[PDB]
Amino acid sequence: QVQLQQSGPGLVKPSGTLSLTCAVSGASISSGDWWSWVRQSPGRGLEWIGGIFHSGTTNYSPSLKSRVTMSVDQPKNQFSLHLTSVTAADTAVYYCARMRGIFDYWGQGTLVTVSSASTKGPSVFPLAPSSKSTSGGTAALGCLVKDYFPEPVTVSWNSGALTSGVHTFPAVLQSSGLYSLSSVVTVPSSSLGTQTYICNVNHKPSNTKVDKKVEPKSC
Amino acid sequence: DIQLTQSPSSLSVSVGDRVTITCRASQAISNSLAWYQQKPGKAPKLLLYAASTLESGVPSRFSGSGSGTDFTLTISSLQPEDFATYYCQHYYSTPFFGGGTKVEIKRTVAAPSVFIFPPSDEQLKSGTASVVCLLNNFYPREAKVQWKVDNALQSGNSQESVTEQDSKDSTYSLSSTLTLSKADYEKHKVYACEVTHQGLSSPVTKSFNRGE
Amino acid sequence: TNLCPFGEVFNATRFASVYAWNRKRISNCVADYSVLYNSASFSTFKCYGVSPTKLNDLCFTNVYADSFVIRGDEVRQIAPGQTGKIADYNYKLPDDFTGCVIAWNSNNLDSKVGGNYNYLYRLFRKSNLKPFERDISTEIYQAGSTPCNGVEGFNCYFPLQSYGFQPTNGVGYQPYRVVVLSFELLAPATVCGPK
Ligand SMILES: *[C@@H]1O[C@H](CO[C@@H]2O[C@@H](C)[C@@H](O)[C@@H](O)[C@@H]2O)[C@@H](O[C@@H]2O[C@H](CO)[C@@H](O)[C@H](O)[C@H]2NC(C)=O)[C@H](O)[C@H]1NC(C)=O
Ligand SMILES: [Cl-]
Repeated sequence: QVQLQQSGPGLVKPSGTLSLTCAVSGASISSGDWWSWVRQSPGRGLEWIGGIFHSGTTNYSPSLKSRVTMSVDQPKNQFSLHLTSVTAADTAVYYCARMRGIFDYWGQGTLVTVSSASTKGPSVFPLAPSSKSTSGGTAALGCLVKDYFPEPVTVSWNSGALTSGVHTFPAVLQSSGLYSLSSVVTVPSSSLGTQTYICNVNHKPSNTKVDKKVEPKSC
Repeated sequence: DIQLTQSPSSLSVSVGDRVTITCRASQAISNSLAWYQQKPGKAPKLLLYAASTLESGVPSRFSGSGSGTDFTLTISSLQPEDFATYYCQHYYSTPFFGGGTKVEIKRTVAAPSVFIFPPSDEQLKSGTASVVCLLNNFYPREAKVQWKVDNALQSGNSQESVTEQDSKDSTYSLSSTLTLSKADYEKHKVYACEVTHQGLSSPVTKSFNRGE
Repeated sequence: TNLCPFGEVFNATRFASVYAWNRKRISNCVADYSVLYNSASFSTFKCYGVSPTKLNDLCFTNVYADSFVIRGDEVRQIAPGQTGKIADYNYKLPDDFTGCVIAWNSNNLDSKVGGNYNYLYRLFRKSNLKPFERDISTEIYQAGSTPCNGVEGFNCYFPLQSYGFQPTNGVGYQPYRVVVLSFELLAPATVCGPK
């Protein structure tokens, strides 16, 4: 498959410039394709921003043209988006895409937050299980990932080996203006004192990588 | 510009049901029409283009029809993993995406399993106390959580988050987090989350007692 | 007098792009289908209107062997009644198809470290292909209201796109070589099985 790898910072102050780069693998920039960007914010749905042909010809959404610049780098096989004088309305998940009528391949997306607030890494706290109870019972444990900015954090369990029964909740903004979220998993009550449970938290904006062991709590 | 609108904007259907989604163009666009599936937290995925041509690897339950201004996406038999928002998009002129049709899955009532988590010693050392109430694997989405501290109703200090519908059993989960300063936490003993849900005969309470 | 030349079809060093799929007419020879049906190389050997082993005991007026490369998840498109971009725009089998679809994974021959590659497919067409029709044109595709007049631009697209065969691709995205044998009874049988 064609892979589009996105990079660039997700936090931009109002009036600043959003800059994103898309690295293409499995396809060459020198093609009859339009290397394109599409954004998504609640209520607005998907919004085409524009596309650029490898020759440099551009086609931009007229509502955004004055603020949008795109570029291509054939030797590096990449292309870029620059959006100037950003406002809160530009907060969105930004996707790069290969377009030829259809958008057949998409990048992973980059969440862009337009905000004056500063970056902060999370604290990670155990959500201890307390039903080391009757066998055949199911216990719940987790990790509280608290006080970070901006989104996103990612959470895994046991470096990815534990997937079933995991719920990582959407981040919510606390009264302080910082995000918090919990990730929980239900496991057999039996395995509690033997099985090790570790949540792996990553907050790239702050270069925070934390591993937390979650073990039962007792008197 | 040529615009597109979708109908309905959201529907809730049972597993195995036939799903019909309409896309209408403000002007004729021949068959230059594609459909996309977008699952939560992921990029849109191309299903169909030229109105009826399936993209490689797309499951056979998806199909499309239409020409001119009236287009239809069909899911012949909805599977649980098909929870997503479906978008049409034309390439007849300036690319334009329709508003999306959110497809949710209707299933049987399931009451939440309720768990409560005390603040960790590490967090108390840092000056705050968070109490987390978990409502696990329930349906439907509607649920109410109320916090009581020393049998006194709380307001203004709790936050709620809901997962998206589970891709396998179509249930939801919900967290409600009560957060106090360590000083305020130490003034009280009973921390209780009261859960109201359709699958329960009456509200269910789980509680934690500081210092027990 | 002689055995049919399936070897040069199945063991060719190079295979065609699917939009330009190759056809070899098999005529005036005895077809030994045993080398094929009793091969272990093929991951697909799907036959329509005939049991694969009664082939060596039947006669046909004309046999064709069509060959090309597609992706692994596209092999299912090489069948009657399919509706994907391969069936619509590249290679189309008829409802009354009689023959066998044979395919095998060719990742070791048809993928290379870089992406950008030489196997192509047709992305757009004004109409779907008739069964066994071939389109090798490169006319600019008019997706909008104004004629392109030979000029590439927005809503005026080059119709061929490359597959991106990389060795690290998942199996559904790896190249597969496909041979479609089609057997017609129209006239005197010049291709017969050895029984
Ligand atoms: C396509 O070729 C394979 C491999 O042929 C072998 O390698 C060649 C380069 C040459 O050295 C041949 O002599 C070899 O046979 C054929 O598969 C072989 O077929 C023979 C049948 O005569 C069988 O005895 C071998 O075991 C087979 N070997 C393998 C690895 O499958 C195959 O028959 C050829 N395809 C057609 C349609 O003729
Ligand atoms: Cl024919």
